Amino acid sequence: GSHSMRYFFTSVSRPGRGEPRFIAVGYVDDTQFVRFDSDAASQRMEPRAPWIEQEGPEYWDGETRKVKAHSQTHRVDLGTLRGYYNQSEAGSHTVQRMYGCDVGSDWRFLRGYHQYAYDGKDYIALKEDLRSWTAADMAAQTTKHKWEAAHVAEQLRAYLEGTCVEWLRRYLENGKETLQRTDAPKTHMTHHAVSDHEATLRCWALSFYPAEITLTWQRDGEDQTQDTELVETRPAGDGTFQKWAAVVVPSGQEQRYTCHVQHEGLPKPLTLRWE
Amino acid sequence: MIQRTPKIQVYSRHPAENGKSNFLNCYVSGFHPSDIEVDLLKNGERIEKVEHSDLSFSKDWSFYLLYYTEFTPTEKDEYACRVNHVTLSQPKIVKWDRDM
Amino acid sequence: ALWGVFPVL
Repeated sequence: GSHSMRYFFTSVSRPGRGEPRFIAVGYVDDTQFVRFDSDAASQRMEPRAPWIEQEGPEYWDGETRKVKAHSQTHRVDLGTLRGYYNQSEAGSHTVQRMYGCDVGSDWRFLRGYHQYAYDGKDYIALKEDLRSWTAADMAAQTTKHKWEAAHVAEQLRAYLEGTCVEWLRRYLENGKETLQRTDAPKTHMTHHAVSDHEATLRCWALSFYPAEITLTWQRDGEDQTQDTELVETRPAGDGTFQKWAAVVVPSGQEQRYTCHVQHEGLPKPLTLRWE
Repeated sequence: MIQRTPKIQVYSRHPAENGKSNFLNCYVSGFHPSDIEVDLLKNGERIEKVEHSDLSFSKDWSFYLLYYTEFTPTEKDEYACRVNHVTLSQPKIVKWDRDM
Repeated sequence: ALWGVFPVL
C-alpha cells in the first residue's frame, strides 16, 4: 500500500506570559516517530518510535537544529500575521503548518504538501503542481507574493519529490516490523437490550493497523447509513487503532442486520451477522 | 475566531476484565483552539499519573490528543473523563462504558 | 527529516 510522511507544526502566542508555545511532531503513516516541545527541558528533537532511536547523533543534532529554526520561524510568523490583520497584541493566536509527501505502493513520489492555517482558517497552501499557491485573502496573497520572488515553491518541490520521499523509504525499511506491518481488525459483536422491544447492536473492529477502515451496518443488504452510530477511529495507545458502529434494532430483527468491515489487512471483506 | 468543539471518547486499550491490568483512555478530537483541559476520574476523584500524546491535528486543522493512564478494572469501580474548552460552558463529563 | 529551508510568511 501507499505510505506518507507528514510533519505537523503548531505555534501558539501566549501574550504577556513568555514566548509562544511551539509543538512539532512527525509521522510515517499513522505512527508518530519524533517530537519537539518548546516548553520541554531537552530543547531537542526526541524520538517517539523505537525504529528511529537507532539514528545516530548526526540525525538528532541535525533535526534539533532544523526543528529549532522552524520554531523561531513560526515565532516570527505570529508577529507578521498579527500585523497583516491589525490584531491586538493582547490576544493569543495560533499558526499551524503541515508539510509532507505521499508515495504509492511503488514507493515512488505520488504528491506532496505544505499548508498553513491561522487561527484555524486555511491561510496558504501549495497546489498539486507543486509550482503554484492558493492564497485565501489579501494577507495570504501578500505572503504568496513573497514566496514567489523568493522562489520558495521550486525549493519546496525538491524537498517533496526528493529528500522527503527518500527518508520515507529509509524509515519504511528501518521500521519494516512496524511501519510495514498490518493487523487485520479483531471484529466481534455485542447485543444489549435497550428495552423490552429494542436492542443495540455493536460491531467492533479492534487492534488494527493502519487506521484506514470501513465499518458499515446493513439491513437486508441496504446500507443503514443514516441510522448508524459510528465513532471516530481511535488509538488503542499501543500503536493500533479501534472503531465501532452500532444500530438500534427492533427486537426480533437482529438477523436482518449485517456488519461489514473493510481493512487493507483483510484477505476479503468481513460480513458478520448476529446469530 | 474559529471554535470547534471536542469529541470525547472514553475507553480502554484492551477489553475490560475485572482484575486484569489495562490502560484507560480518553480521546479528544476535532477541537480548536488546542487549549484544552482533560481529566480521568476514578469514582469522581481526579487521577494523578495521567499522560497525553503530543499535540497534533488532522487534515482540517482540528486538534487531537490522547489522554491515557494505567488502571485495573473492577466491578465496583467507575471511571470517567472530564473535559473543558472555550466551546464548553461547563466541564463535560463522560462515563466510561466497557462496551463503547 | 525536516525540510532544510525555513520560509517565512
